[PDB]
Amino acid sequence: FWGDSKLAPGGQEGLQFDGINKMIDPENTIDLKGNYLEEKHINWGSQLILQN
Amino acid sequence: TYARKAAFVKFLGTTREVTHPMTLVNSAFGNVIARQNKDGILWMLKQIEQAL
Amino acid sequence: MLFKYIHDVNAKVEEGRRYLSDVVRVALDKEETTDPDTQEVTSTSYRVTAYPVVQVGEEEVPYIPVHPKTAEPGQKVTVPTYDVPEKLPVLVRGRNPEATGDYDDHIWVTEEVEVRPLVDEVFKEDEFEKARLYYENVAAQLAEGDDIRHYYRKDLDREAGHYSVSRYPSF
Repeated sequence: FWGDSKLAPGGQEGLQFDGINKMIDPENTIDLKGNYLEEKHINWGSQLILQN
Repeated sequence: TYARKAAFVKFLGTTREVTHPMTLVNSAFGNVIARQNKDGILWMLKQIEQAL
Repeated sequence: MLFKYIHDVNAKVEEGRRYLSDVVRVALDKEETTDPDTQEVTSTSYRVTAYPVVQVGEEEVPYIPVHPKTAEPGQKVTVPTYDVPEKLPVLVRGRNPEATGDYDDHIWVTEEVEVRPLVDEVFKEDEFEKARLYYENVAAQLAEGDDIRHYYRKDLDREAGHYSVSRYPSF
Protein backbone atom coordinates (compact mmCIF):
# COMPACT_ATOMS: atom_id res chain seq x y z
CA PHE A 1 0.00 0.00 0.00
CA TRP A 2 2.54 2.60 1.13
CA GLY A 3 5.71 1.78 -0.80
CA ASP A 4 8.02 4.42 -2.26
CA SER A 5 11.13 3.77 -4.36
CA LYS A 6 12.45 7.36 -4.50
CA LEU A 7 13.44 7.88 -0.86
CA ALA A 8 17.19 7.89 -1.51
CA PRO A 9 19.06 11.18 -0.95
CA GLY A 10 18.80 13.45 -3.96
CA GLY A 11 15.71 11.64 -5.20
CA GLN A 12 17.67 8.62 -6.45
CA GLU A 13 16.56 4.98 -6.36
CA GLY A 14 15.79 3.59 -2.91
CA LEU A 15 15.45 0.14 -1.37
CA GLN A 16 11.63 -0.08 -1.55
CA PHE A 17 9.19 -0.61 -4.40
CA ASP A 18 6.29 1.65 -5.32
CA GLY A 19 2.87 0.77 -3.94
CA ILE A 20 -0.67 1.42 -5.10
CA ASN A 21 -0.50 4.97 -3.71
CA LYS A 22 2.36 5.88 -6.08
CA MET A 23 1.79 3.80 -9.22
CA ILE A 24 -1.67 5.34 -9.64
CA ASP A 25 -1.58 8.34 -11.96
CA PRO A 26 -1.78 11.63 -10.00
CA GLU A 27 -4.74 12.81 -12.10
CA ASN A 28 -6.95 9.89 -10.97
CA THR A 29 -7.49 11.40 -7.52
CA ILE A 30 -10.73 12.40 -5.79
CA ASP A 31 -10.42 14.73 -2.80
CA LEU A 32 -13.22 14.55 -0.23
CA LYS A 33 -11.91 17.57 1.74
CA GLY A 34 -12.58 15.98 5.13
CA ASN A 35 -16.16 14.81 4.58
CA TYR A 36 -17.99 11.48 4.57
CA LEU A 37 -18.08 9.02 1.68
CA GLU A 38 -21.52 9.45 0.11
CA GLU A 39 -23.09 7.26 -2.57
CA LYS A 40 -22.36 9.58 -5.50
CA HIS A 41 -18.60 9.34 -4.96
CA ILE A 42 -18.75 5.66 -5.94
CA ASN A 43 -20.21 6.76 -9.28
CA TRP A 44 -17.53 9.47 -9.47
CA GLY A 45 -14.73 6.93 -9.15
CA SER A 46 -16.50 4.48 -11.46
CA GLN A 47 -16.66 7.10 -14.21
CA LEU A 48 -13.07 8.15 -13.50
CA ILE A 49 -12.07 4.56 -14.28
CA LEU A 50 -14.52 4.09 -17.18
CA GLN A 51 -13.24 7.11 -19.10
CA ASN A 52 -9.95 5.21 -19.60
CA THR B 1 35.98 -7.87 -16.41
CA TYR B 2 33.27 -8.27 -19.05
CA ALA B 3 31.73 -6.08 -21.74
CA ARG B 4 28.82 -5.87 -24.17
CA LYS B 5 28.92 -4.68 -27.79
CA ALA B 6 26.51 -3.98 -30.64
CA ALA B 7 26.67 -3.95 -34.44
CA PHE B 8 24.40 -2.06 -36.84
CA VAL B 9 23.07 -3.43 -40.14
CA LYS B 10 23.34 -1.27 -43.27
CA PHE B 11 21.72 -1.27 -46.70
CA LEU B 12 22.93 -1.56 -50.31
CA GLY B 13 21.09 -1.45 -53.61
CA THR B 14 20.93 -0.46 -57.26
CA THR B 15 18.25 0.00 -59.92
CA ARG B 16 18.11 -1.06 -63.58
CA GLU B 17 15.66 0.09 -66.26
CA VAL B 18 14.70 -1.10 -69.76
CA THR B 19 12.26 0.56 -72.15
CA HIS B 20 9.26 -1.25 -73.63
CA PRO B 21 10.27 -1.11 -77.35
CA MET B 22 13.72 -2.52 -76.55
CA THR B 23 12.05 -5.70 -75.27
CA LEU B 24 10.28 -6.20 -78.62
CA VAL B 25 13.22 -5.93 -81.04
CA ASN B 26 15.40 -8.85 -82.06
CA SER B 27 18.59 -9.26 -80.02
CA ALA B 28 21.95 -10.59 -81.20
CA PHE B 29 23.13 -11.52 -77.67
CA GLY B 30 20.13 -13.24 -76.14
CA ASN B 31 17.63 -11.75 -73.73
CA VAL B 32 18.46 -8.28 -72.43
CA ILE B 33 16.88 -8.56 -68.96
CA ALA B 34 19.29 -11.35 -68.04
CA ARG B 35 22.22 -9.24 -69.24
CA GLN B 36 21.06 -6.29 -67.13
CA ASN B 37 20.66 -8.54 -64.08
CA LYS B 38 24.15 -9.99 -64.54
CA ASP B 39 25.68 -6.52 -64.86
CA GLY B 40 23.88 -5.33 -61.73
CA ILE B 41 24.96 -8.37 -59.72
CA LEU B 42 28.61 -7.98 -60.74
CA TRP B 43 28.56 -4.24 -59.96
CA MET B 44 27.10 -4.95 -56.52
CA LEU B 45 29.76 -7.62 -55.95
CA LYS B 46 32.55 -5.15 -56.68
CA GLN B 47 31.02 -2.46 -54.45
CA ILE B 48 30.62 -4.91 -51.56
CA GLU B 49 34.17 -6.20 -52.03
CA GLN B 50 35.71 -2.74 -51.78
CA ALA B 51 33.38 -1.59 -48.98
CA LEU B 52 34.55 -4.58 -46.93
CA MET C 1 12.91 33.59 -66.68
CA LEU C 2 12.61 32.51 -70.31
CA PHE C 3 10.59 29.43 -69.30
CA LYS C 4 8.55 28.72 -66.19
CA TYR C 5 6.39 25.80 -65.09
CA ILE C 6 4.23 25.17 -62.01
CA HIS C 7 3.38 21.64 -60.89
CA ASP C 8 1.26 20.38 -58.00
CA VAL C 9 2.65 17.28 -56.30
CA ASN C 10 0.74 14.67 -54.30
CA ALA C 11 0.90 13.79 -50.61
CA LYS C 12 3.55 11.08 -51.08
CA VAL C 13 5.96 13.53 -52.71
CA GLU C 14 5.23 16.29 -50.18
CA GLU C 15 6.21 13.99 -47.31
CA GLY C 16 9.84 13.89 -48.44
CA ARG C 17 12.47 16.21 -47.01
CA ARG C 18 13.28 17.64 -50.45
CA TYR C 19 9.62 18.50 -51.21
CA LEU C 20 8.40 19.96 -47.93
CA SER C 21 6.08 22.33 -49.83
CA ASP C 22 3.19 21.38 -52.14
CA VAL C 23 4.12 23.27 -55.34
CA VAL C 24 7.29 22.95 -57.44
CA ARG C 25 8.51 25.59 -59.89
CA VAL C 26 10.81 24.79 -62.83
CA ALA C 27 12.60 27.66 -64.58
CA LEU C 28 15.16 28.32 -67.29
CA ASP C 29 16.93 31.68 -67.49
CA LYS C 30 20.00 33.24 -69.10
CA GLU C 31 22.89 34.81 -67.17
CA GLU C 32 25.40 37.37 -68.41
CA THR C 33 28.75 38.37 -66.90
CA THR C 34 29.33 42.08 -67.53
CA ASP C 35 32.69 43.81 -67.72
CA PRO C 36 33.11 45.95 -64.56
CA ASP C 37 34.69 48.85 -66.47
CA THR C 38 32.21 49.29 -69.34
CA GLN C 39 28.97 47.54 -70.25
CA GLU C 40 30.21 44.67 -72.42
CA VAL C 41 29.23 41.02 -72.07
CA THR C 42 32.12 38.60 -71.52
CA SER C 43 30.39 35.24 -70.99
CA THR C 44 26.85 33.89 -71.27
CA SER C 45 25.22 30.79 -69.80
CA TYR C 46 21.86 29.12 -69.23
CA ARG C 47 20.68 27.87 -65.84
CA VAL C 48 18.02 25.26 -65.06
CA THR C 49 16.67 25.25 -61.50
CA ALA C 50 13.79 23.86 -59.45
CA TYR C 51 12.56 25.10 -56.07
CA PRO C 52 9.70 24.27 -53.71
CA VAL C 53 7.71 27.50 -53.62
CA VAL C 54 4.88 28.95 -51.52
CA GLN C 55 2.08 31.33 -52.43
CA VAL C 56 2.53 35.01 -51.59
CA GLY C 57 -0.19 36.81 -53.57
CA GLU C 58 -2.16 37.11 -56.80
CA GLU C 59 -2.00 38.80 -60.20
CA GLU C 60 -4.05 39.13 -63.38
CA VAL C 61 -2.85 37.49 -66.60
CA PRO C 62 -4.37 37.10 -70.07
CA TYR C 63 -6.76 34.19 -70.51
CA ILE C 64 -5.77 31.41 -72.92
CA PRO C 65 -8.77 29.14 -73.54
CA VAL C 66 -8.60 25.48 -74.41
CA HIS C 67 -10.57 23.67 -77.15
CA PRO C 68 -13.97 23.33 -75.41
CA LYS C 69 -13.84 26.90 -74.07
CA THR C 70 -13.89 30.30 -75.76
CA ALA C 71 -12.58 33.67 -74.58
CA GLU C 72 -13.65 37.28 -75.02
CA PRO C 73 -11.33 39.75 -76.80
CA GLY C 74 -10.26 41.28 -73.48
CA GLN C 75 -10.86 38.47 -71.00
CA LYS C 76 -8.38 38.13 -68.14
CA VAL C 77 -7.88 35.58 -65.36
CA THR C 78 -6.35 35.79 -61.89
CA VAL C 79 -3.51 33.43 -60.93
CA PRO C 80 -1.45 33.15 -57.72
CA THR C 81 2.18 34.18 -57.31
CA TYR C 82 4.94 32.09 -55.75
CA ASP C 83 8.20 32.66 -53.90
CA VAL C 84 10.95 30.53 -52.39
CA PRO C 85 10.60 30.28 -48.59
CA GLU C 86 13.54 30.42 -46.22
CA LYS C 87 12.43 27.51 -44.02
CA LEU C 88 9.74 24.83 -43.97
CA PRO C 89 8.34 22.80 -41.06
CA VAL C 90 8.66 19.11 -40.19
CA LEU C 91 7.09 16.79 -37.62
CA VAL C 92 9.38 14.53 -35.60
CA ARG C 93 8.90 12.36 -32.51
CA GLY C 94 9.89 13.74 -29.12
CA ARG C 95 9.52 13.34 -25.36
CA ASN C 96 7.95 15.61 -22.76
CA PRO C 97 10.58 16.63 -20.15
CA GLU C 98 7.96 17.15 -17.41
CA ALA C 99 5.61 14.23 -18.12
CA THR C 100 3.68 13.29 -14.98
CA GLY C 101 3.01 9.68 -15.99
CA ASP C 102 2.87 7.13 -18.79
CA TYR C 103 0.23 8.92 -20.89
CA ASP C 104 1.90 12.27 -21.67
CA ASP C 105 5.50 11.19 -22.30
CA HIS C 106 5.65 10.62 -26.07
CA ILE C 107 4.62 13.61 -28.21
CA TRP C 108 5.27 15.17 -31.62
CA VAL C 109 7.29 18.36 -32.11
CA THR C 110 7.83 20.72 -35.03
CA GLU C 111 11.16 21.96 -36.40
CA GLU C 112 12.30 24.27 -39.19
CA VAL C 113 14.95 23.23 -41.71
CA GLU C 114 16.84 24.90 -44.55
CA VAL C 115 15.43 24.79 -48.08
CA ARG C 116 17.74 23.72 -50.91
CA PRO C 117 17.22 23.68 -54.69
CA LEU C 118 15.94 20.46 -56.22
CA VAL C 119 17.88 21.01 -59.47
CA ASP C 120 20.81 23.33 -60.20
CA GLU C 121 22.69 22.96 -63.49
CA VAL C 122 24.71 25.28 -65.73
CA PHE C 123 25.00 25.11 -69.52
CA LYS C 124 27.16 27.09 -71.92
CA GLU C 125 25.94 29.57 -74.54
CA ASP C 126 26.46 27.15 -77.45
CA GLU C 127 24.45 24.41 -75.67
CA PHE C 128 20.93 25.86 -75.64
CA GLU C 129 19.33 22.74 -77.13
CA LYS C 130 20.82 20.52 -74.41
CA ALA C 131 19.46 22.86 -71.73
CA ARG C 132 16.04 22.77 -73.38
CA LEU C 133 16.12 18.96 -73.44
CA TYR C 134 17.12 18.89 -69.76
CA TYR C 135 14.29 21.26 -68.83
CA GLU C 136 11.76 19.19 -70.78
CA ASN C 137 13.03 16.01 -69.12
CA VAL C 138 12.62 17.54 -65.66
CA ALA C 139 9.09 18.67 -66.53
CA ALA C 140 8.21 15.19 -67.81
CA GLN C 141 9.64 13.54 -64.69
CA LEU C 142 7.50 15.81 -62.52
CA ALA C 143 4.48 15.05 -64.72
CA GLU C 144 4.96 11.30 -64.27
CA GLY C 145 3.68 11.67 -60.70
CA ASP C 146 6.75 10.90 -58.57
CA ASP C 147 10.05 12.36 -57.41
CA ILE C 148 12.76 13.60 -59.77
CA ARG C 149 15.03 10.59 -60.24
CA HIS C 150 17.31 11.08 -63.27
CA TYR C 151 20.09 13.67 -62.99
CA TYR C 152 22.53 12.07 -65.44
CA ARG C 153 24.50 14.18 -67.92
CA LYS C 154 26.83 12.66 -70.50
CA ASP C 155 29.22 15.63 -70.64
CA LEU C 156 30.30 15.57 -66.98
CA ASP C 157 30.85 11.81 -66.63
CA ARG C 158 34.21 10.08 -66.40
CA GLU C 159 35.57 7.91 -69.19
CA ALA C 160 34.23 4.38 -69.61
CA GLY C 161 36.41 1.35 -70.22
CA HIS C 162 39.53 2.87 -68.62
CA TYR C 163 40.15 0.02 -66.20
CA SER C 164 43.30 1.57 -64.72
CA VAL C 165 41.33 4.48 -63.22
CA SER C 166 37.90 3.01 -62.43
CA ARG C 167 39.37 0.20 -60.30
CA TYR C 168 39.86 2.55 -57.35
CA PRO C 169 37.16 2.45 -54.65
CA SER C 170 33.97 4.42 -55.27
CA PHE C 171 31.38 2.56 -53.13
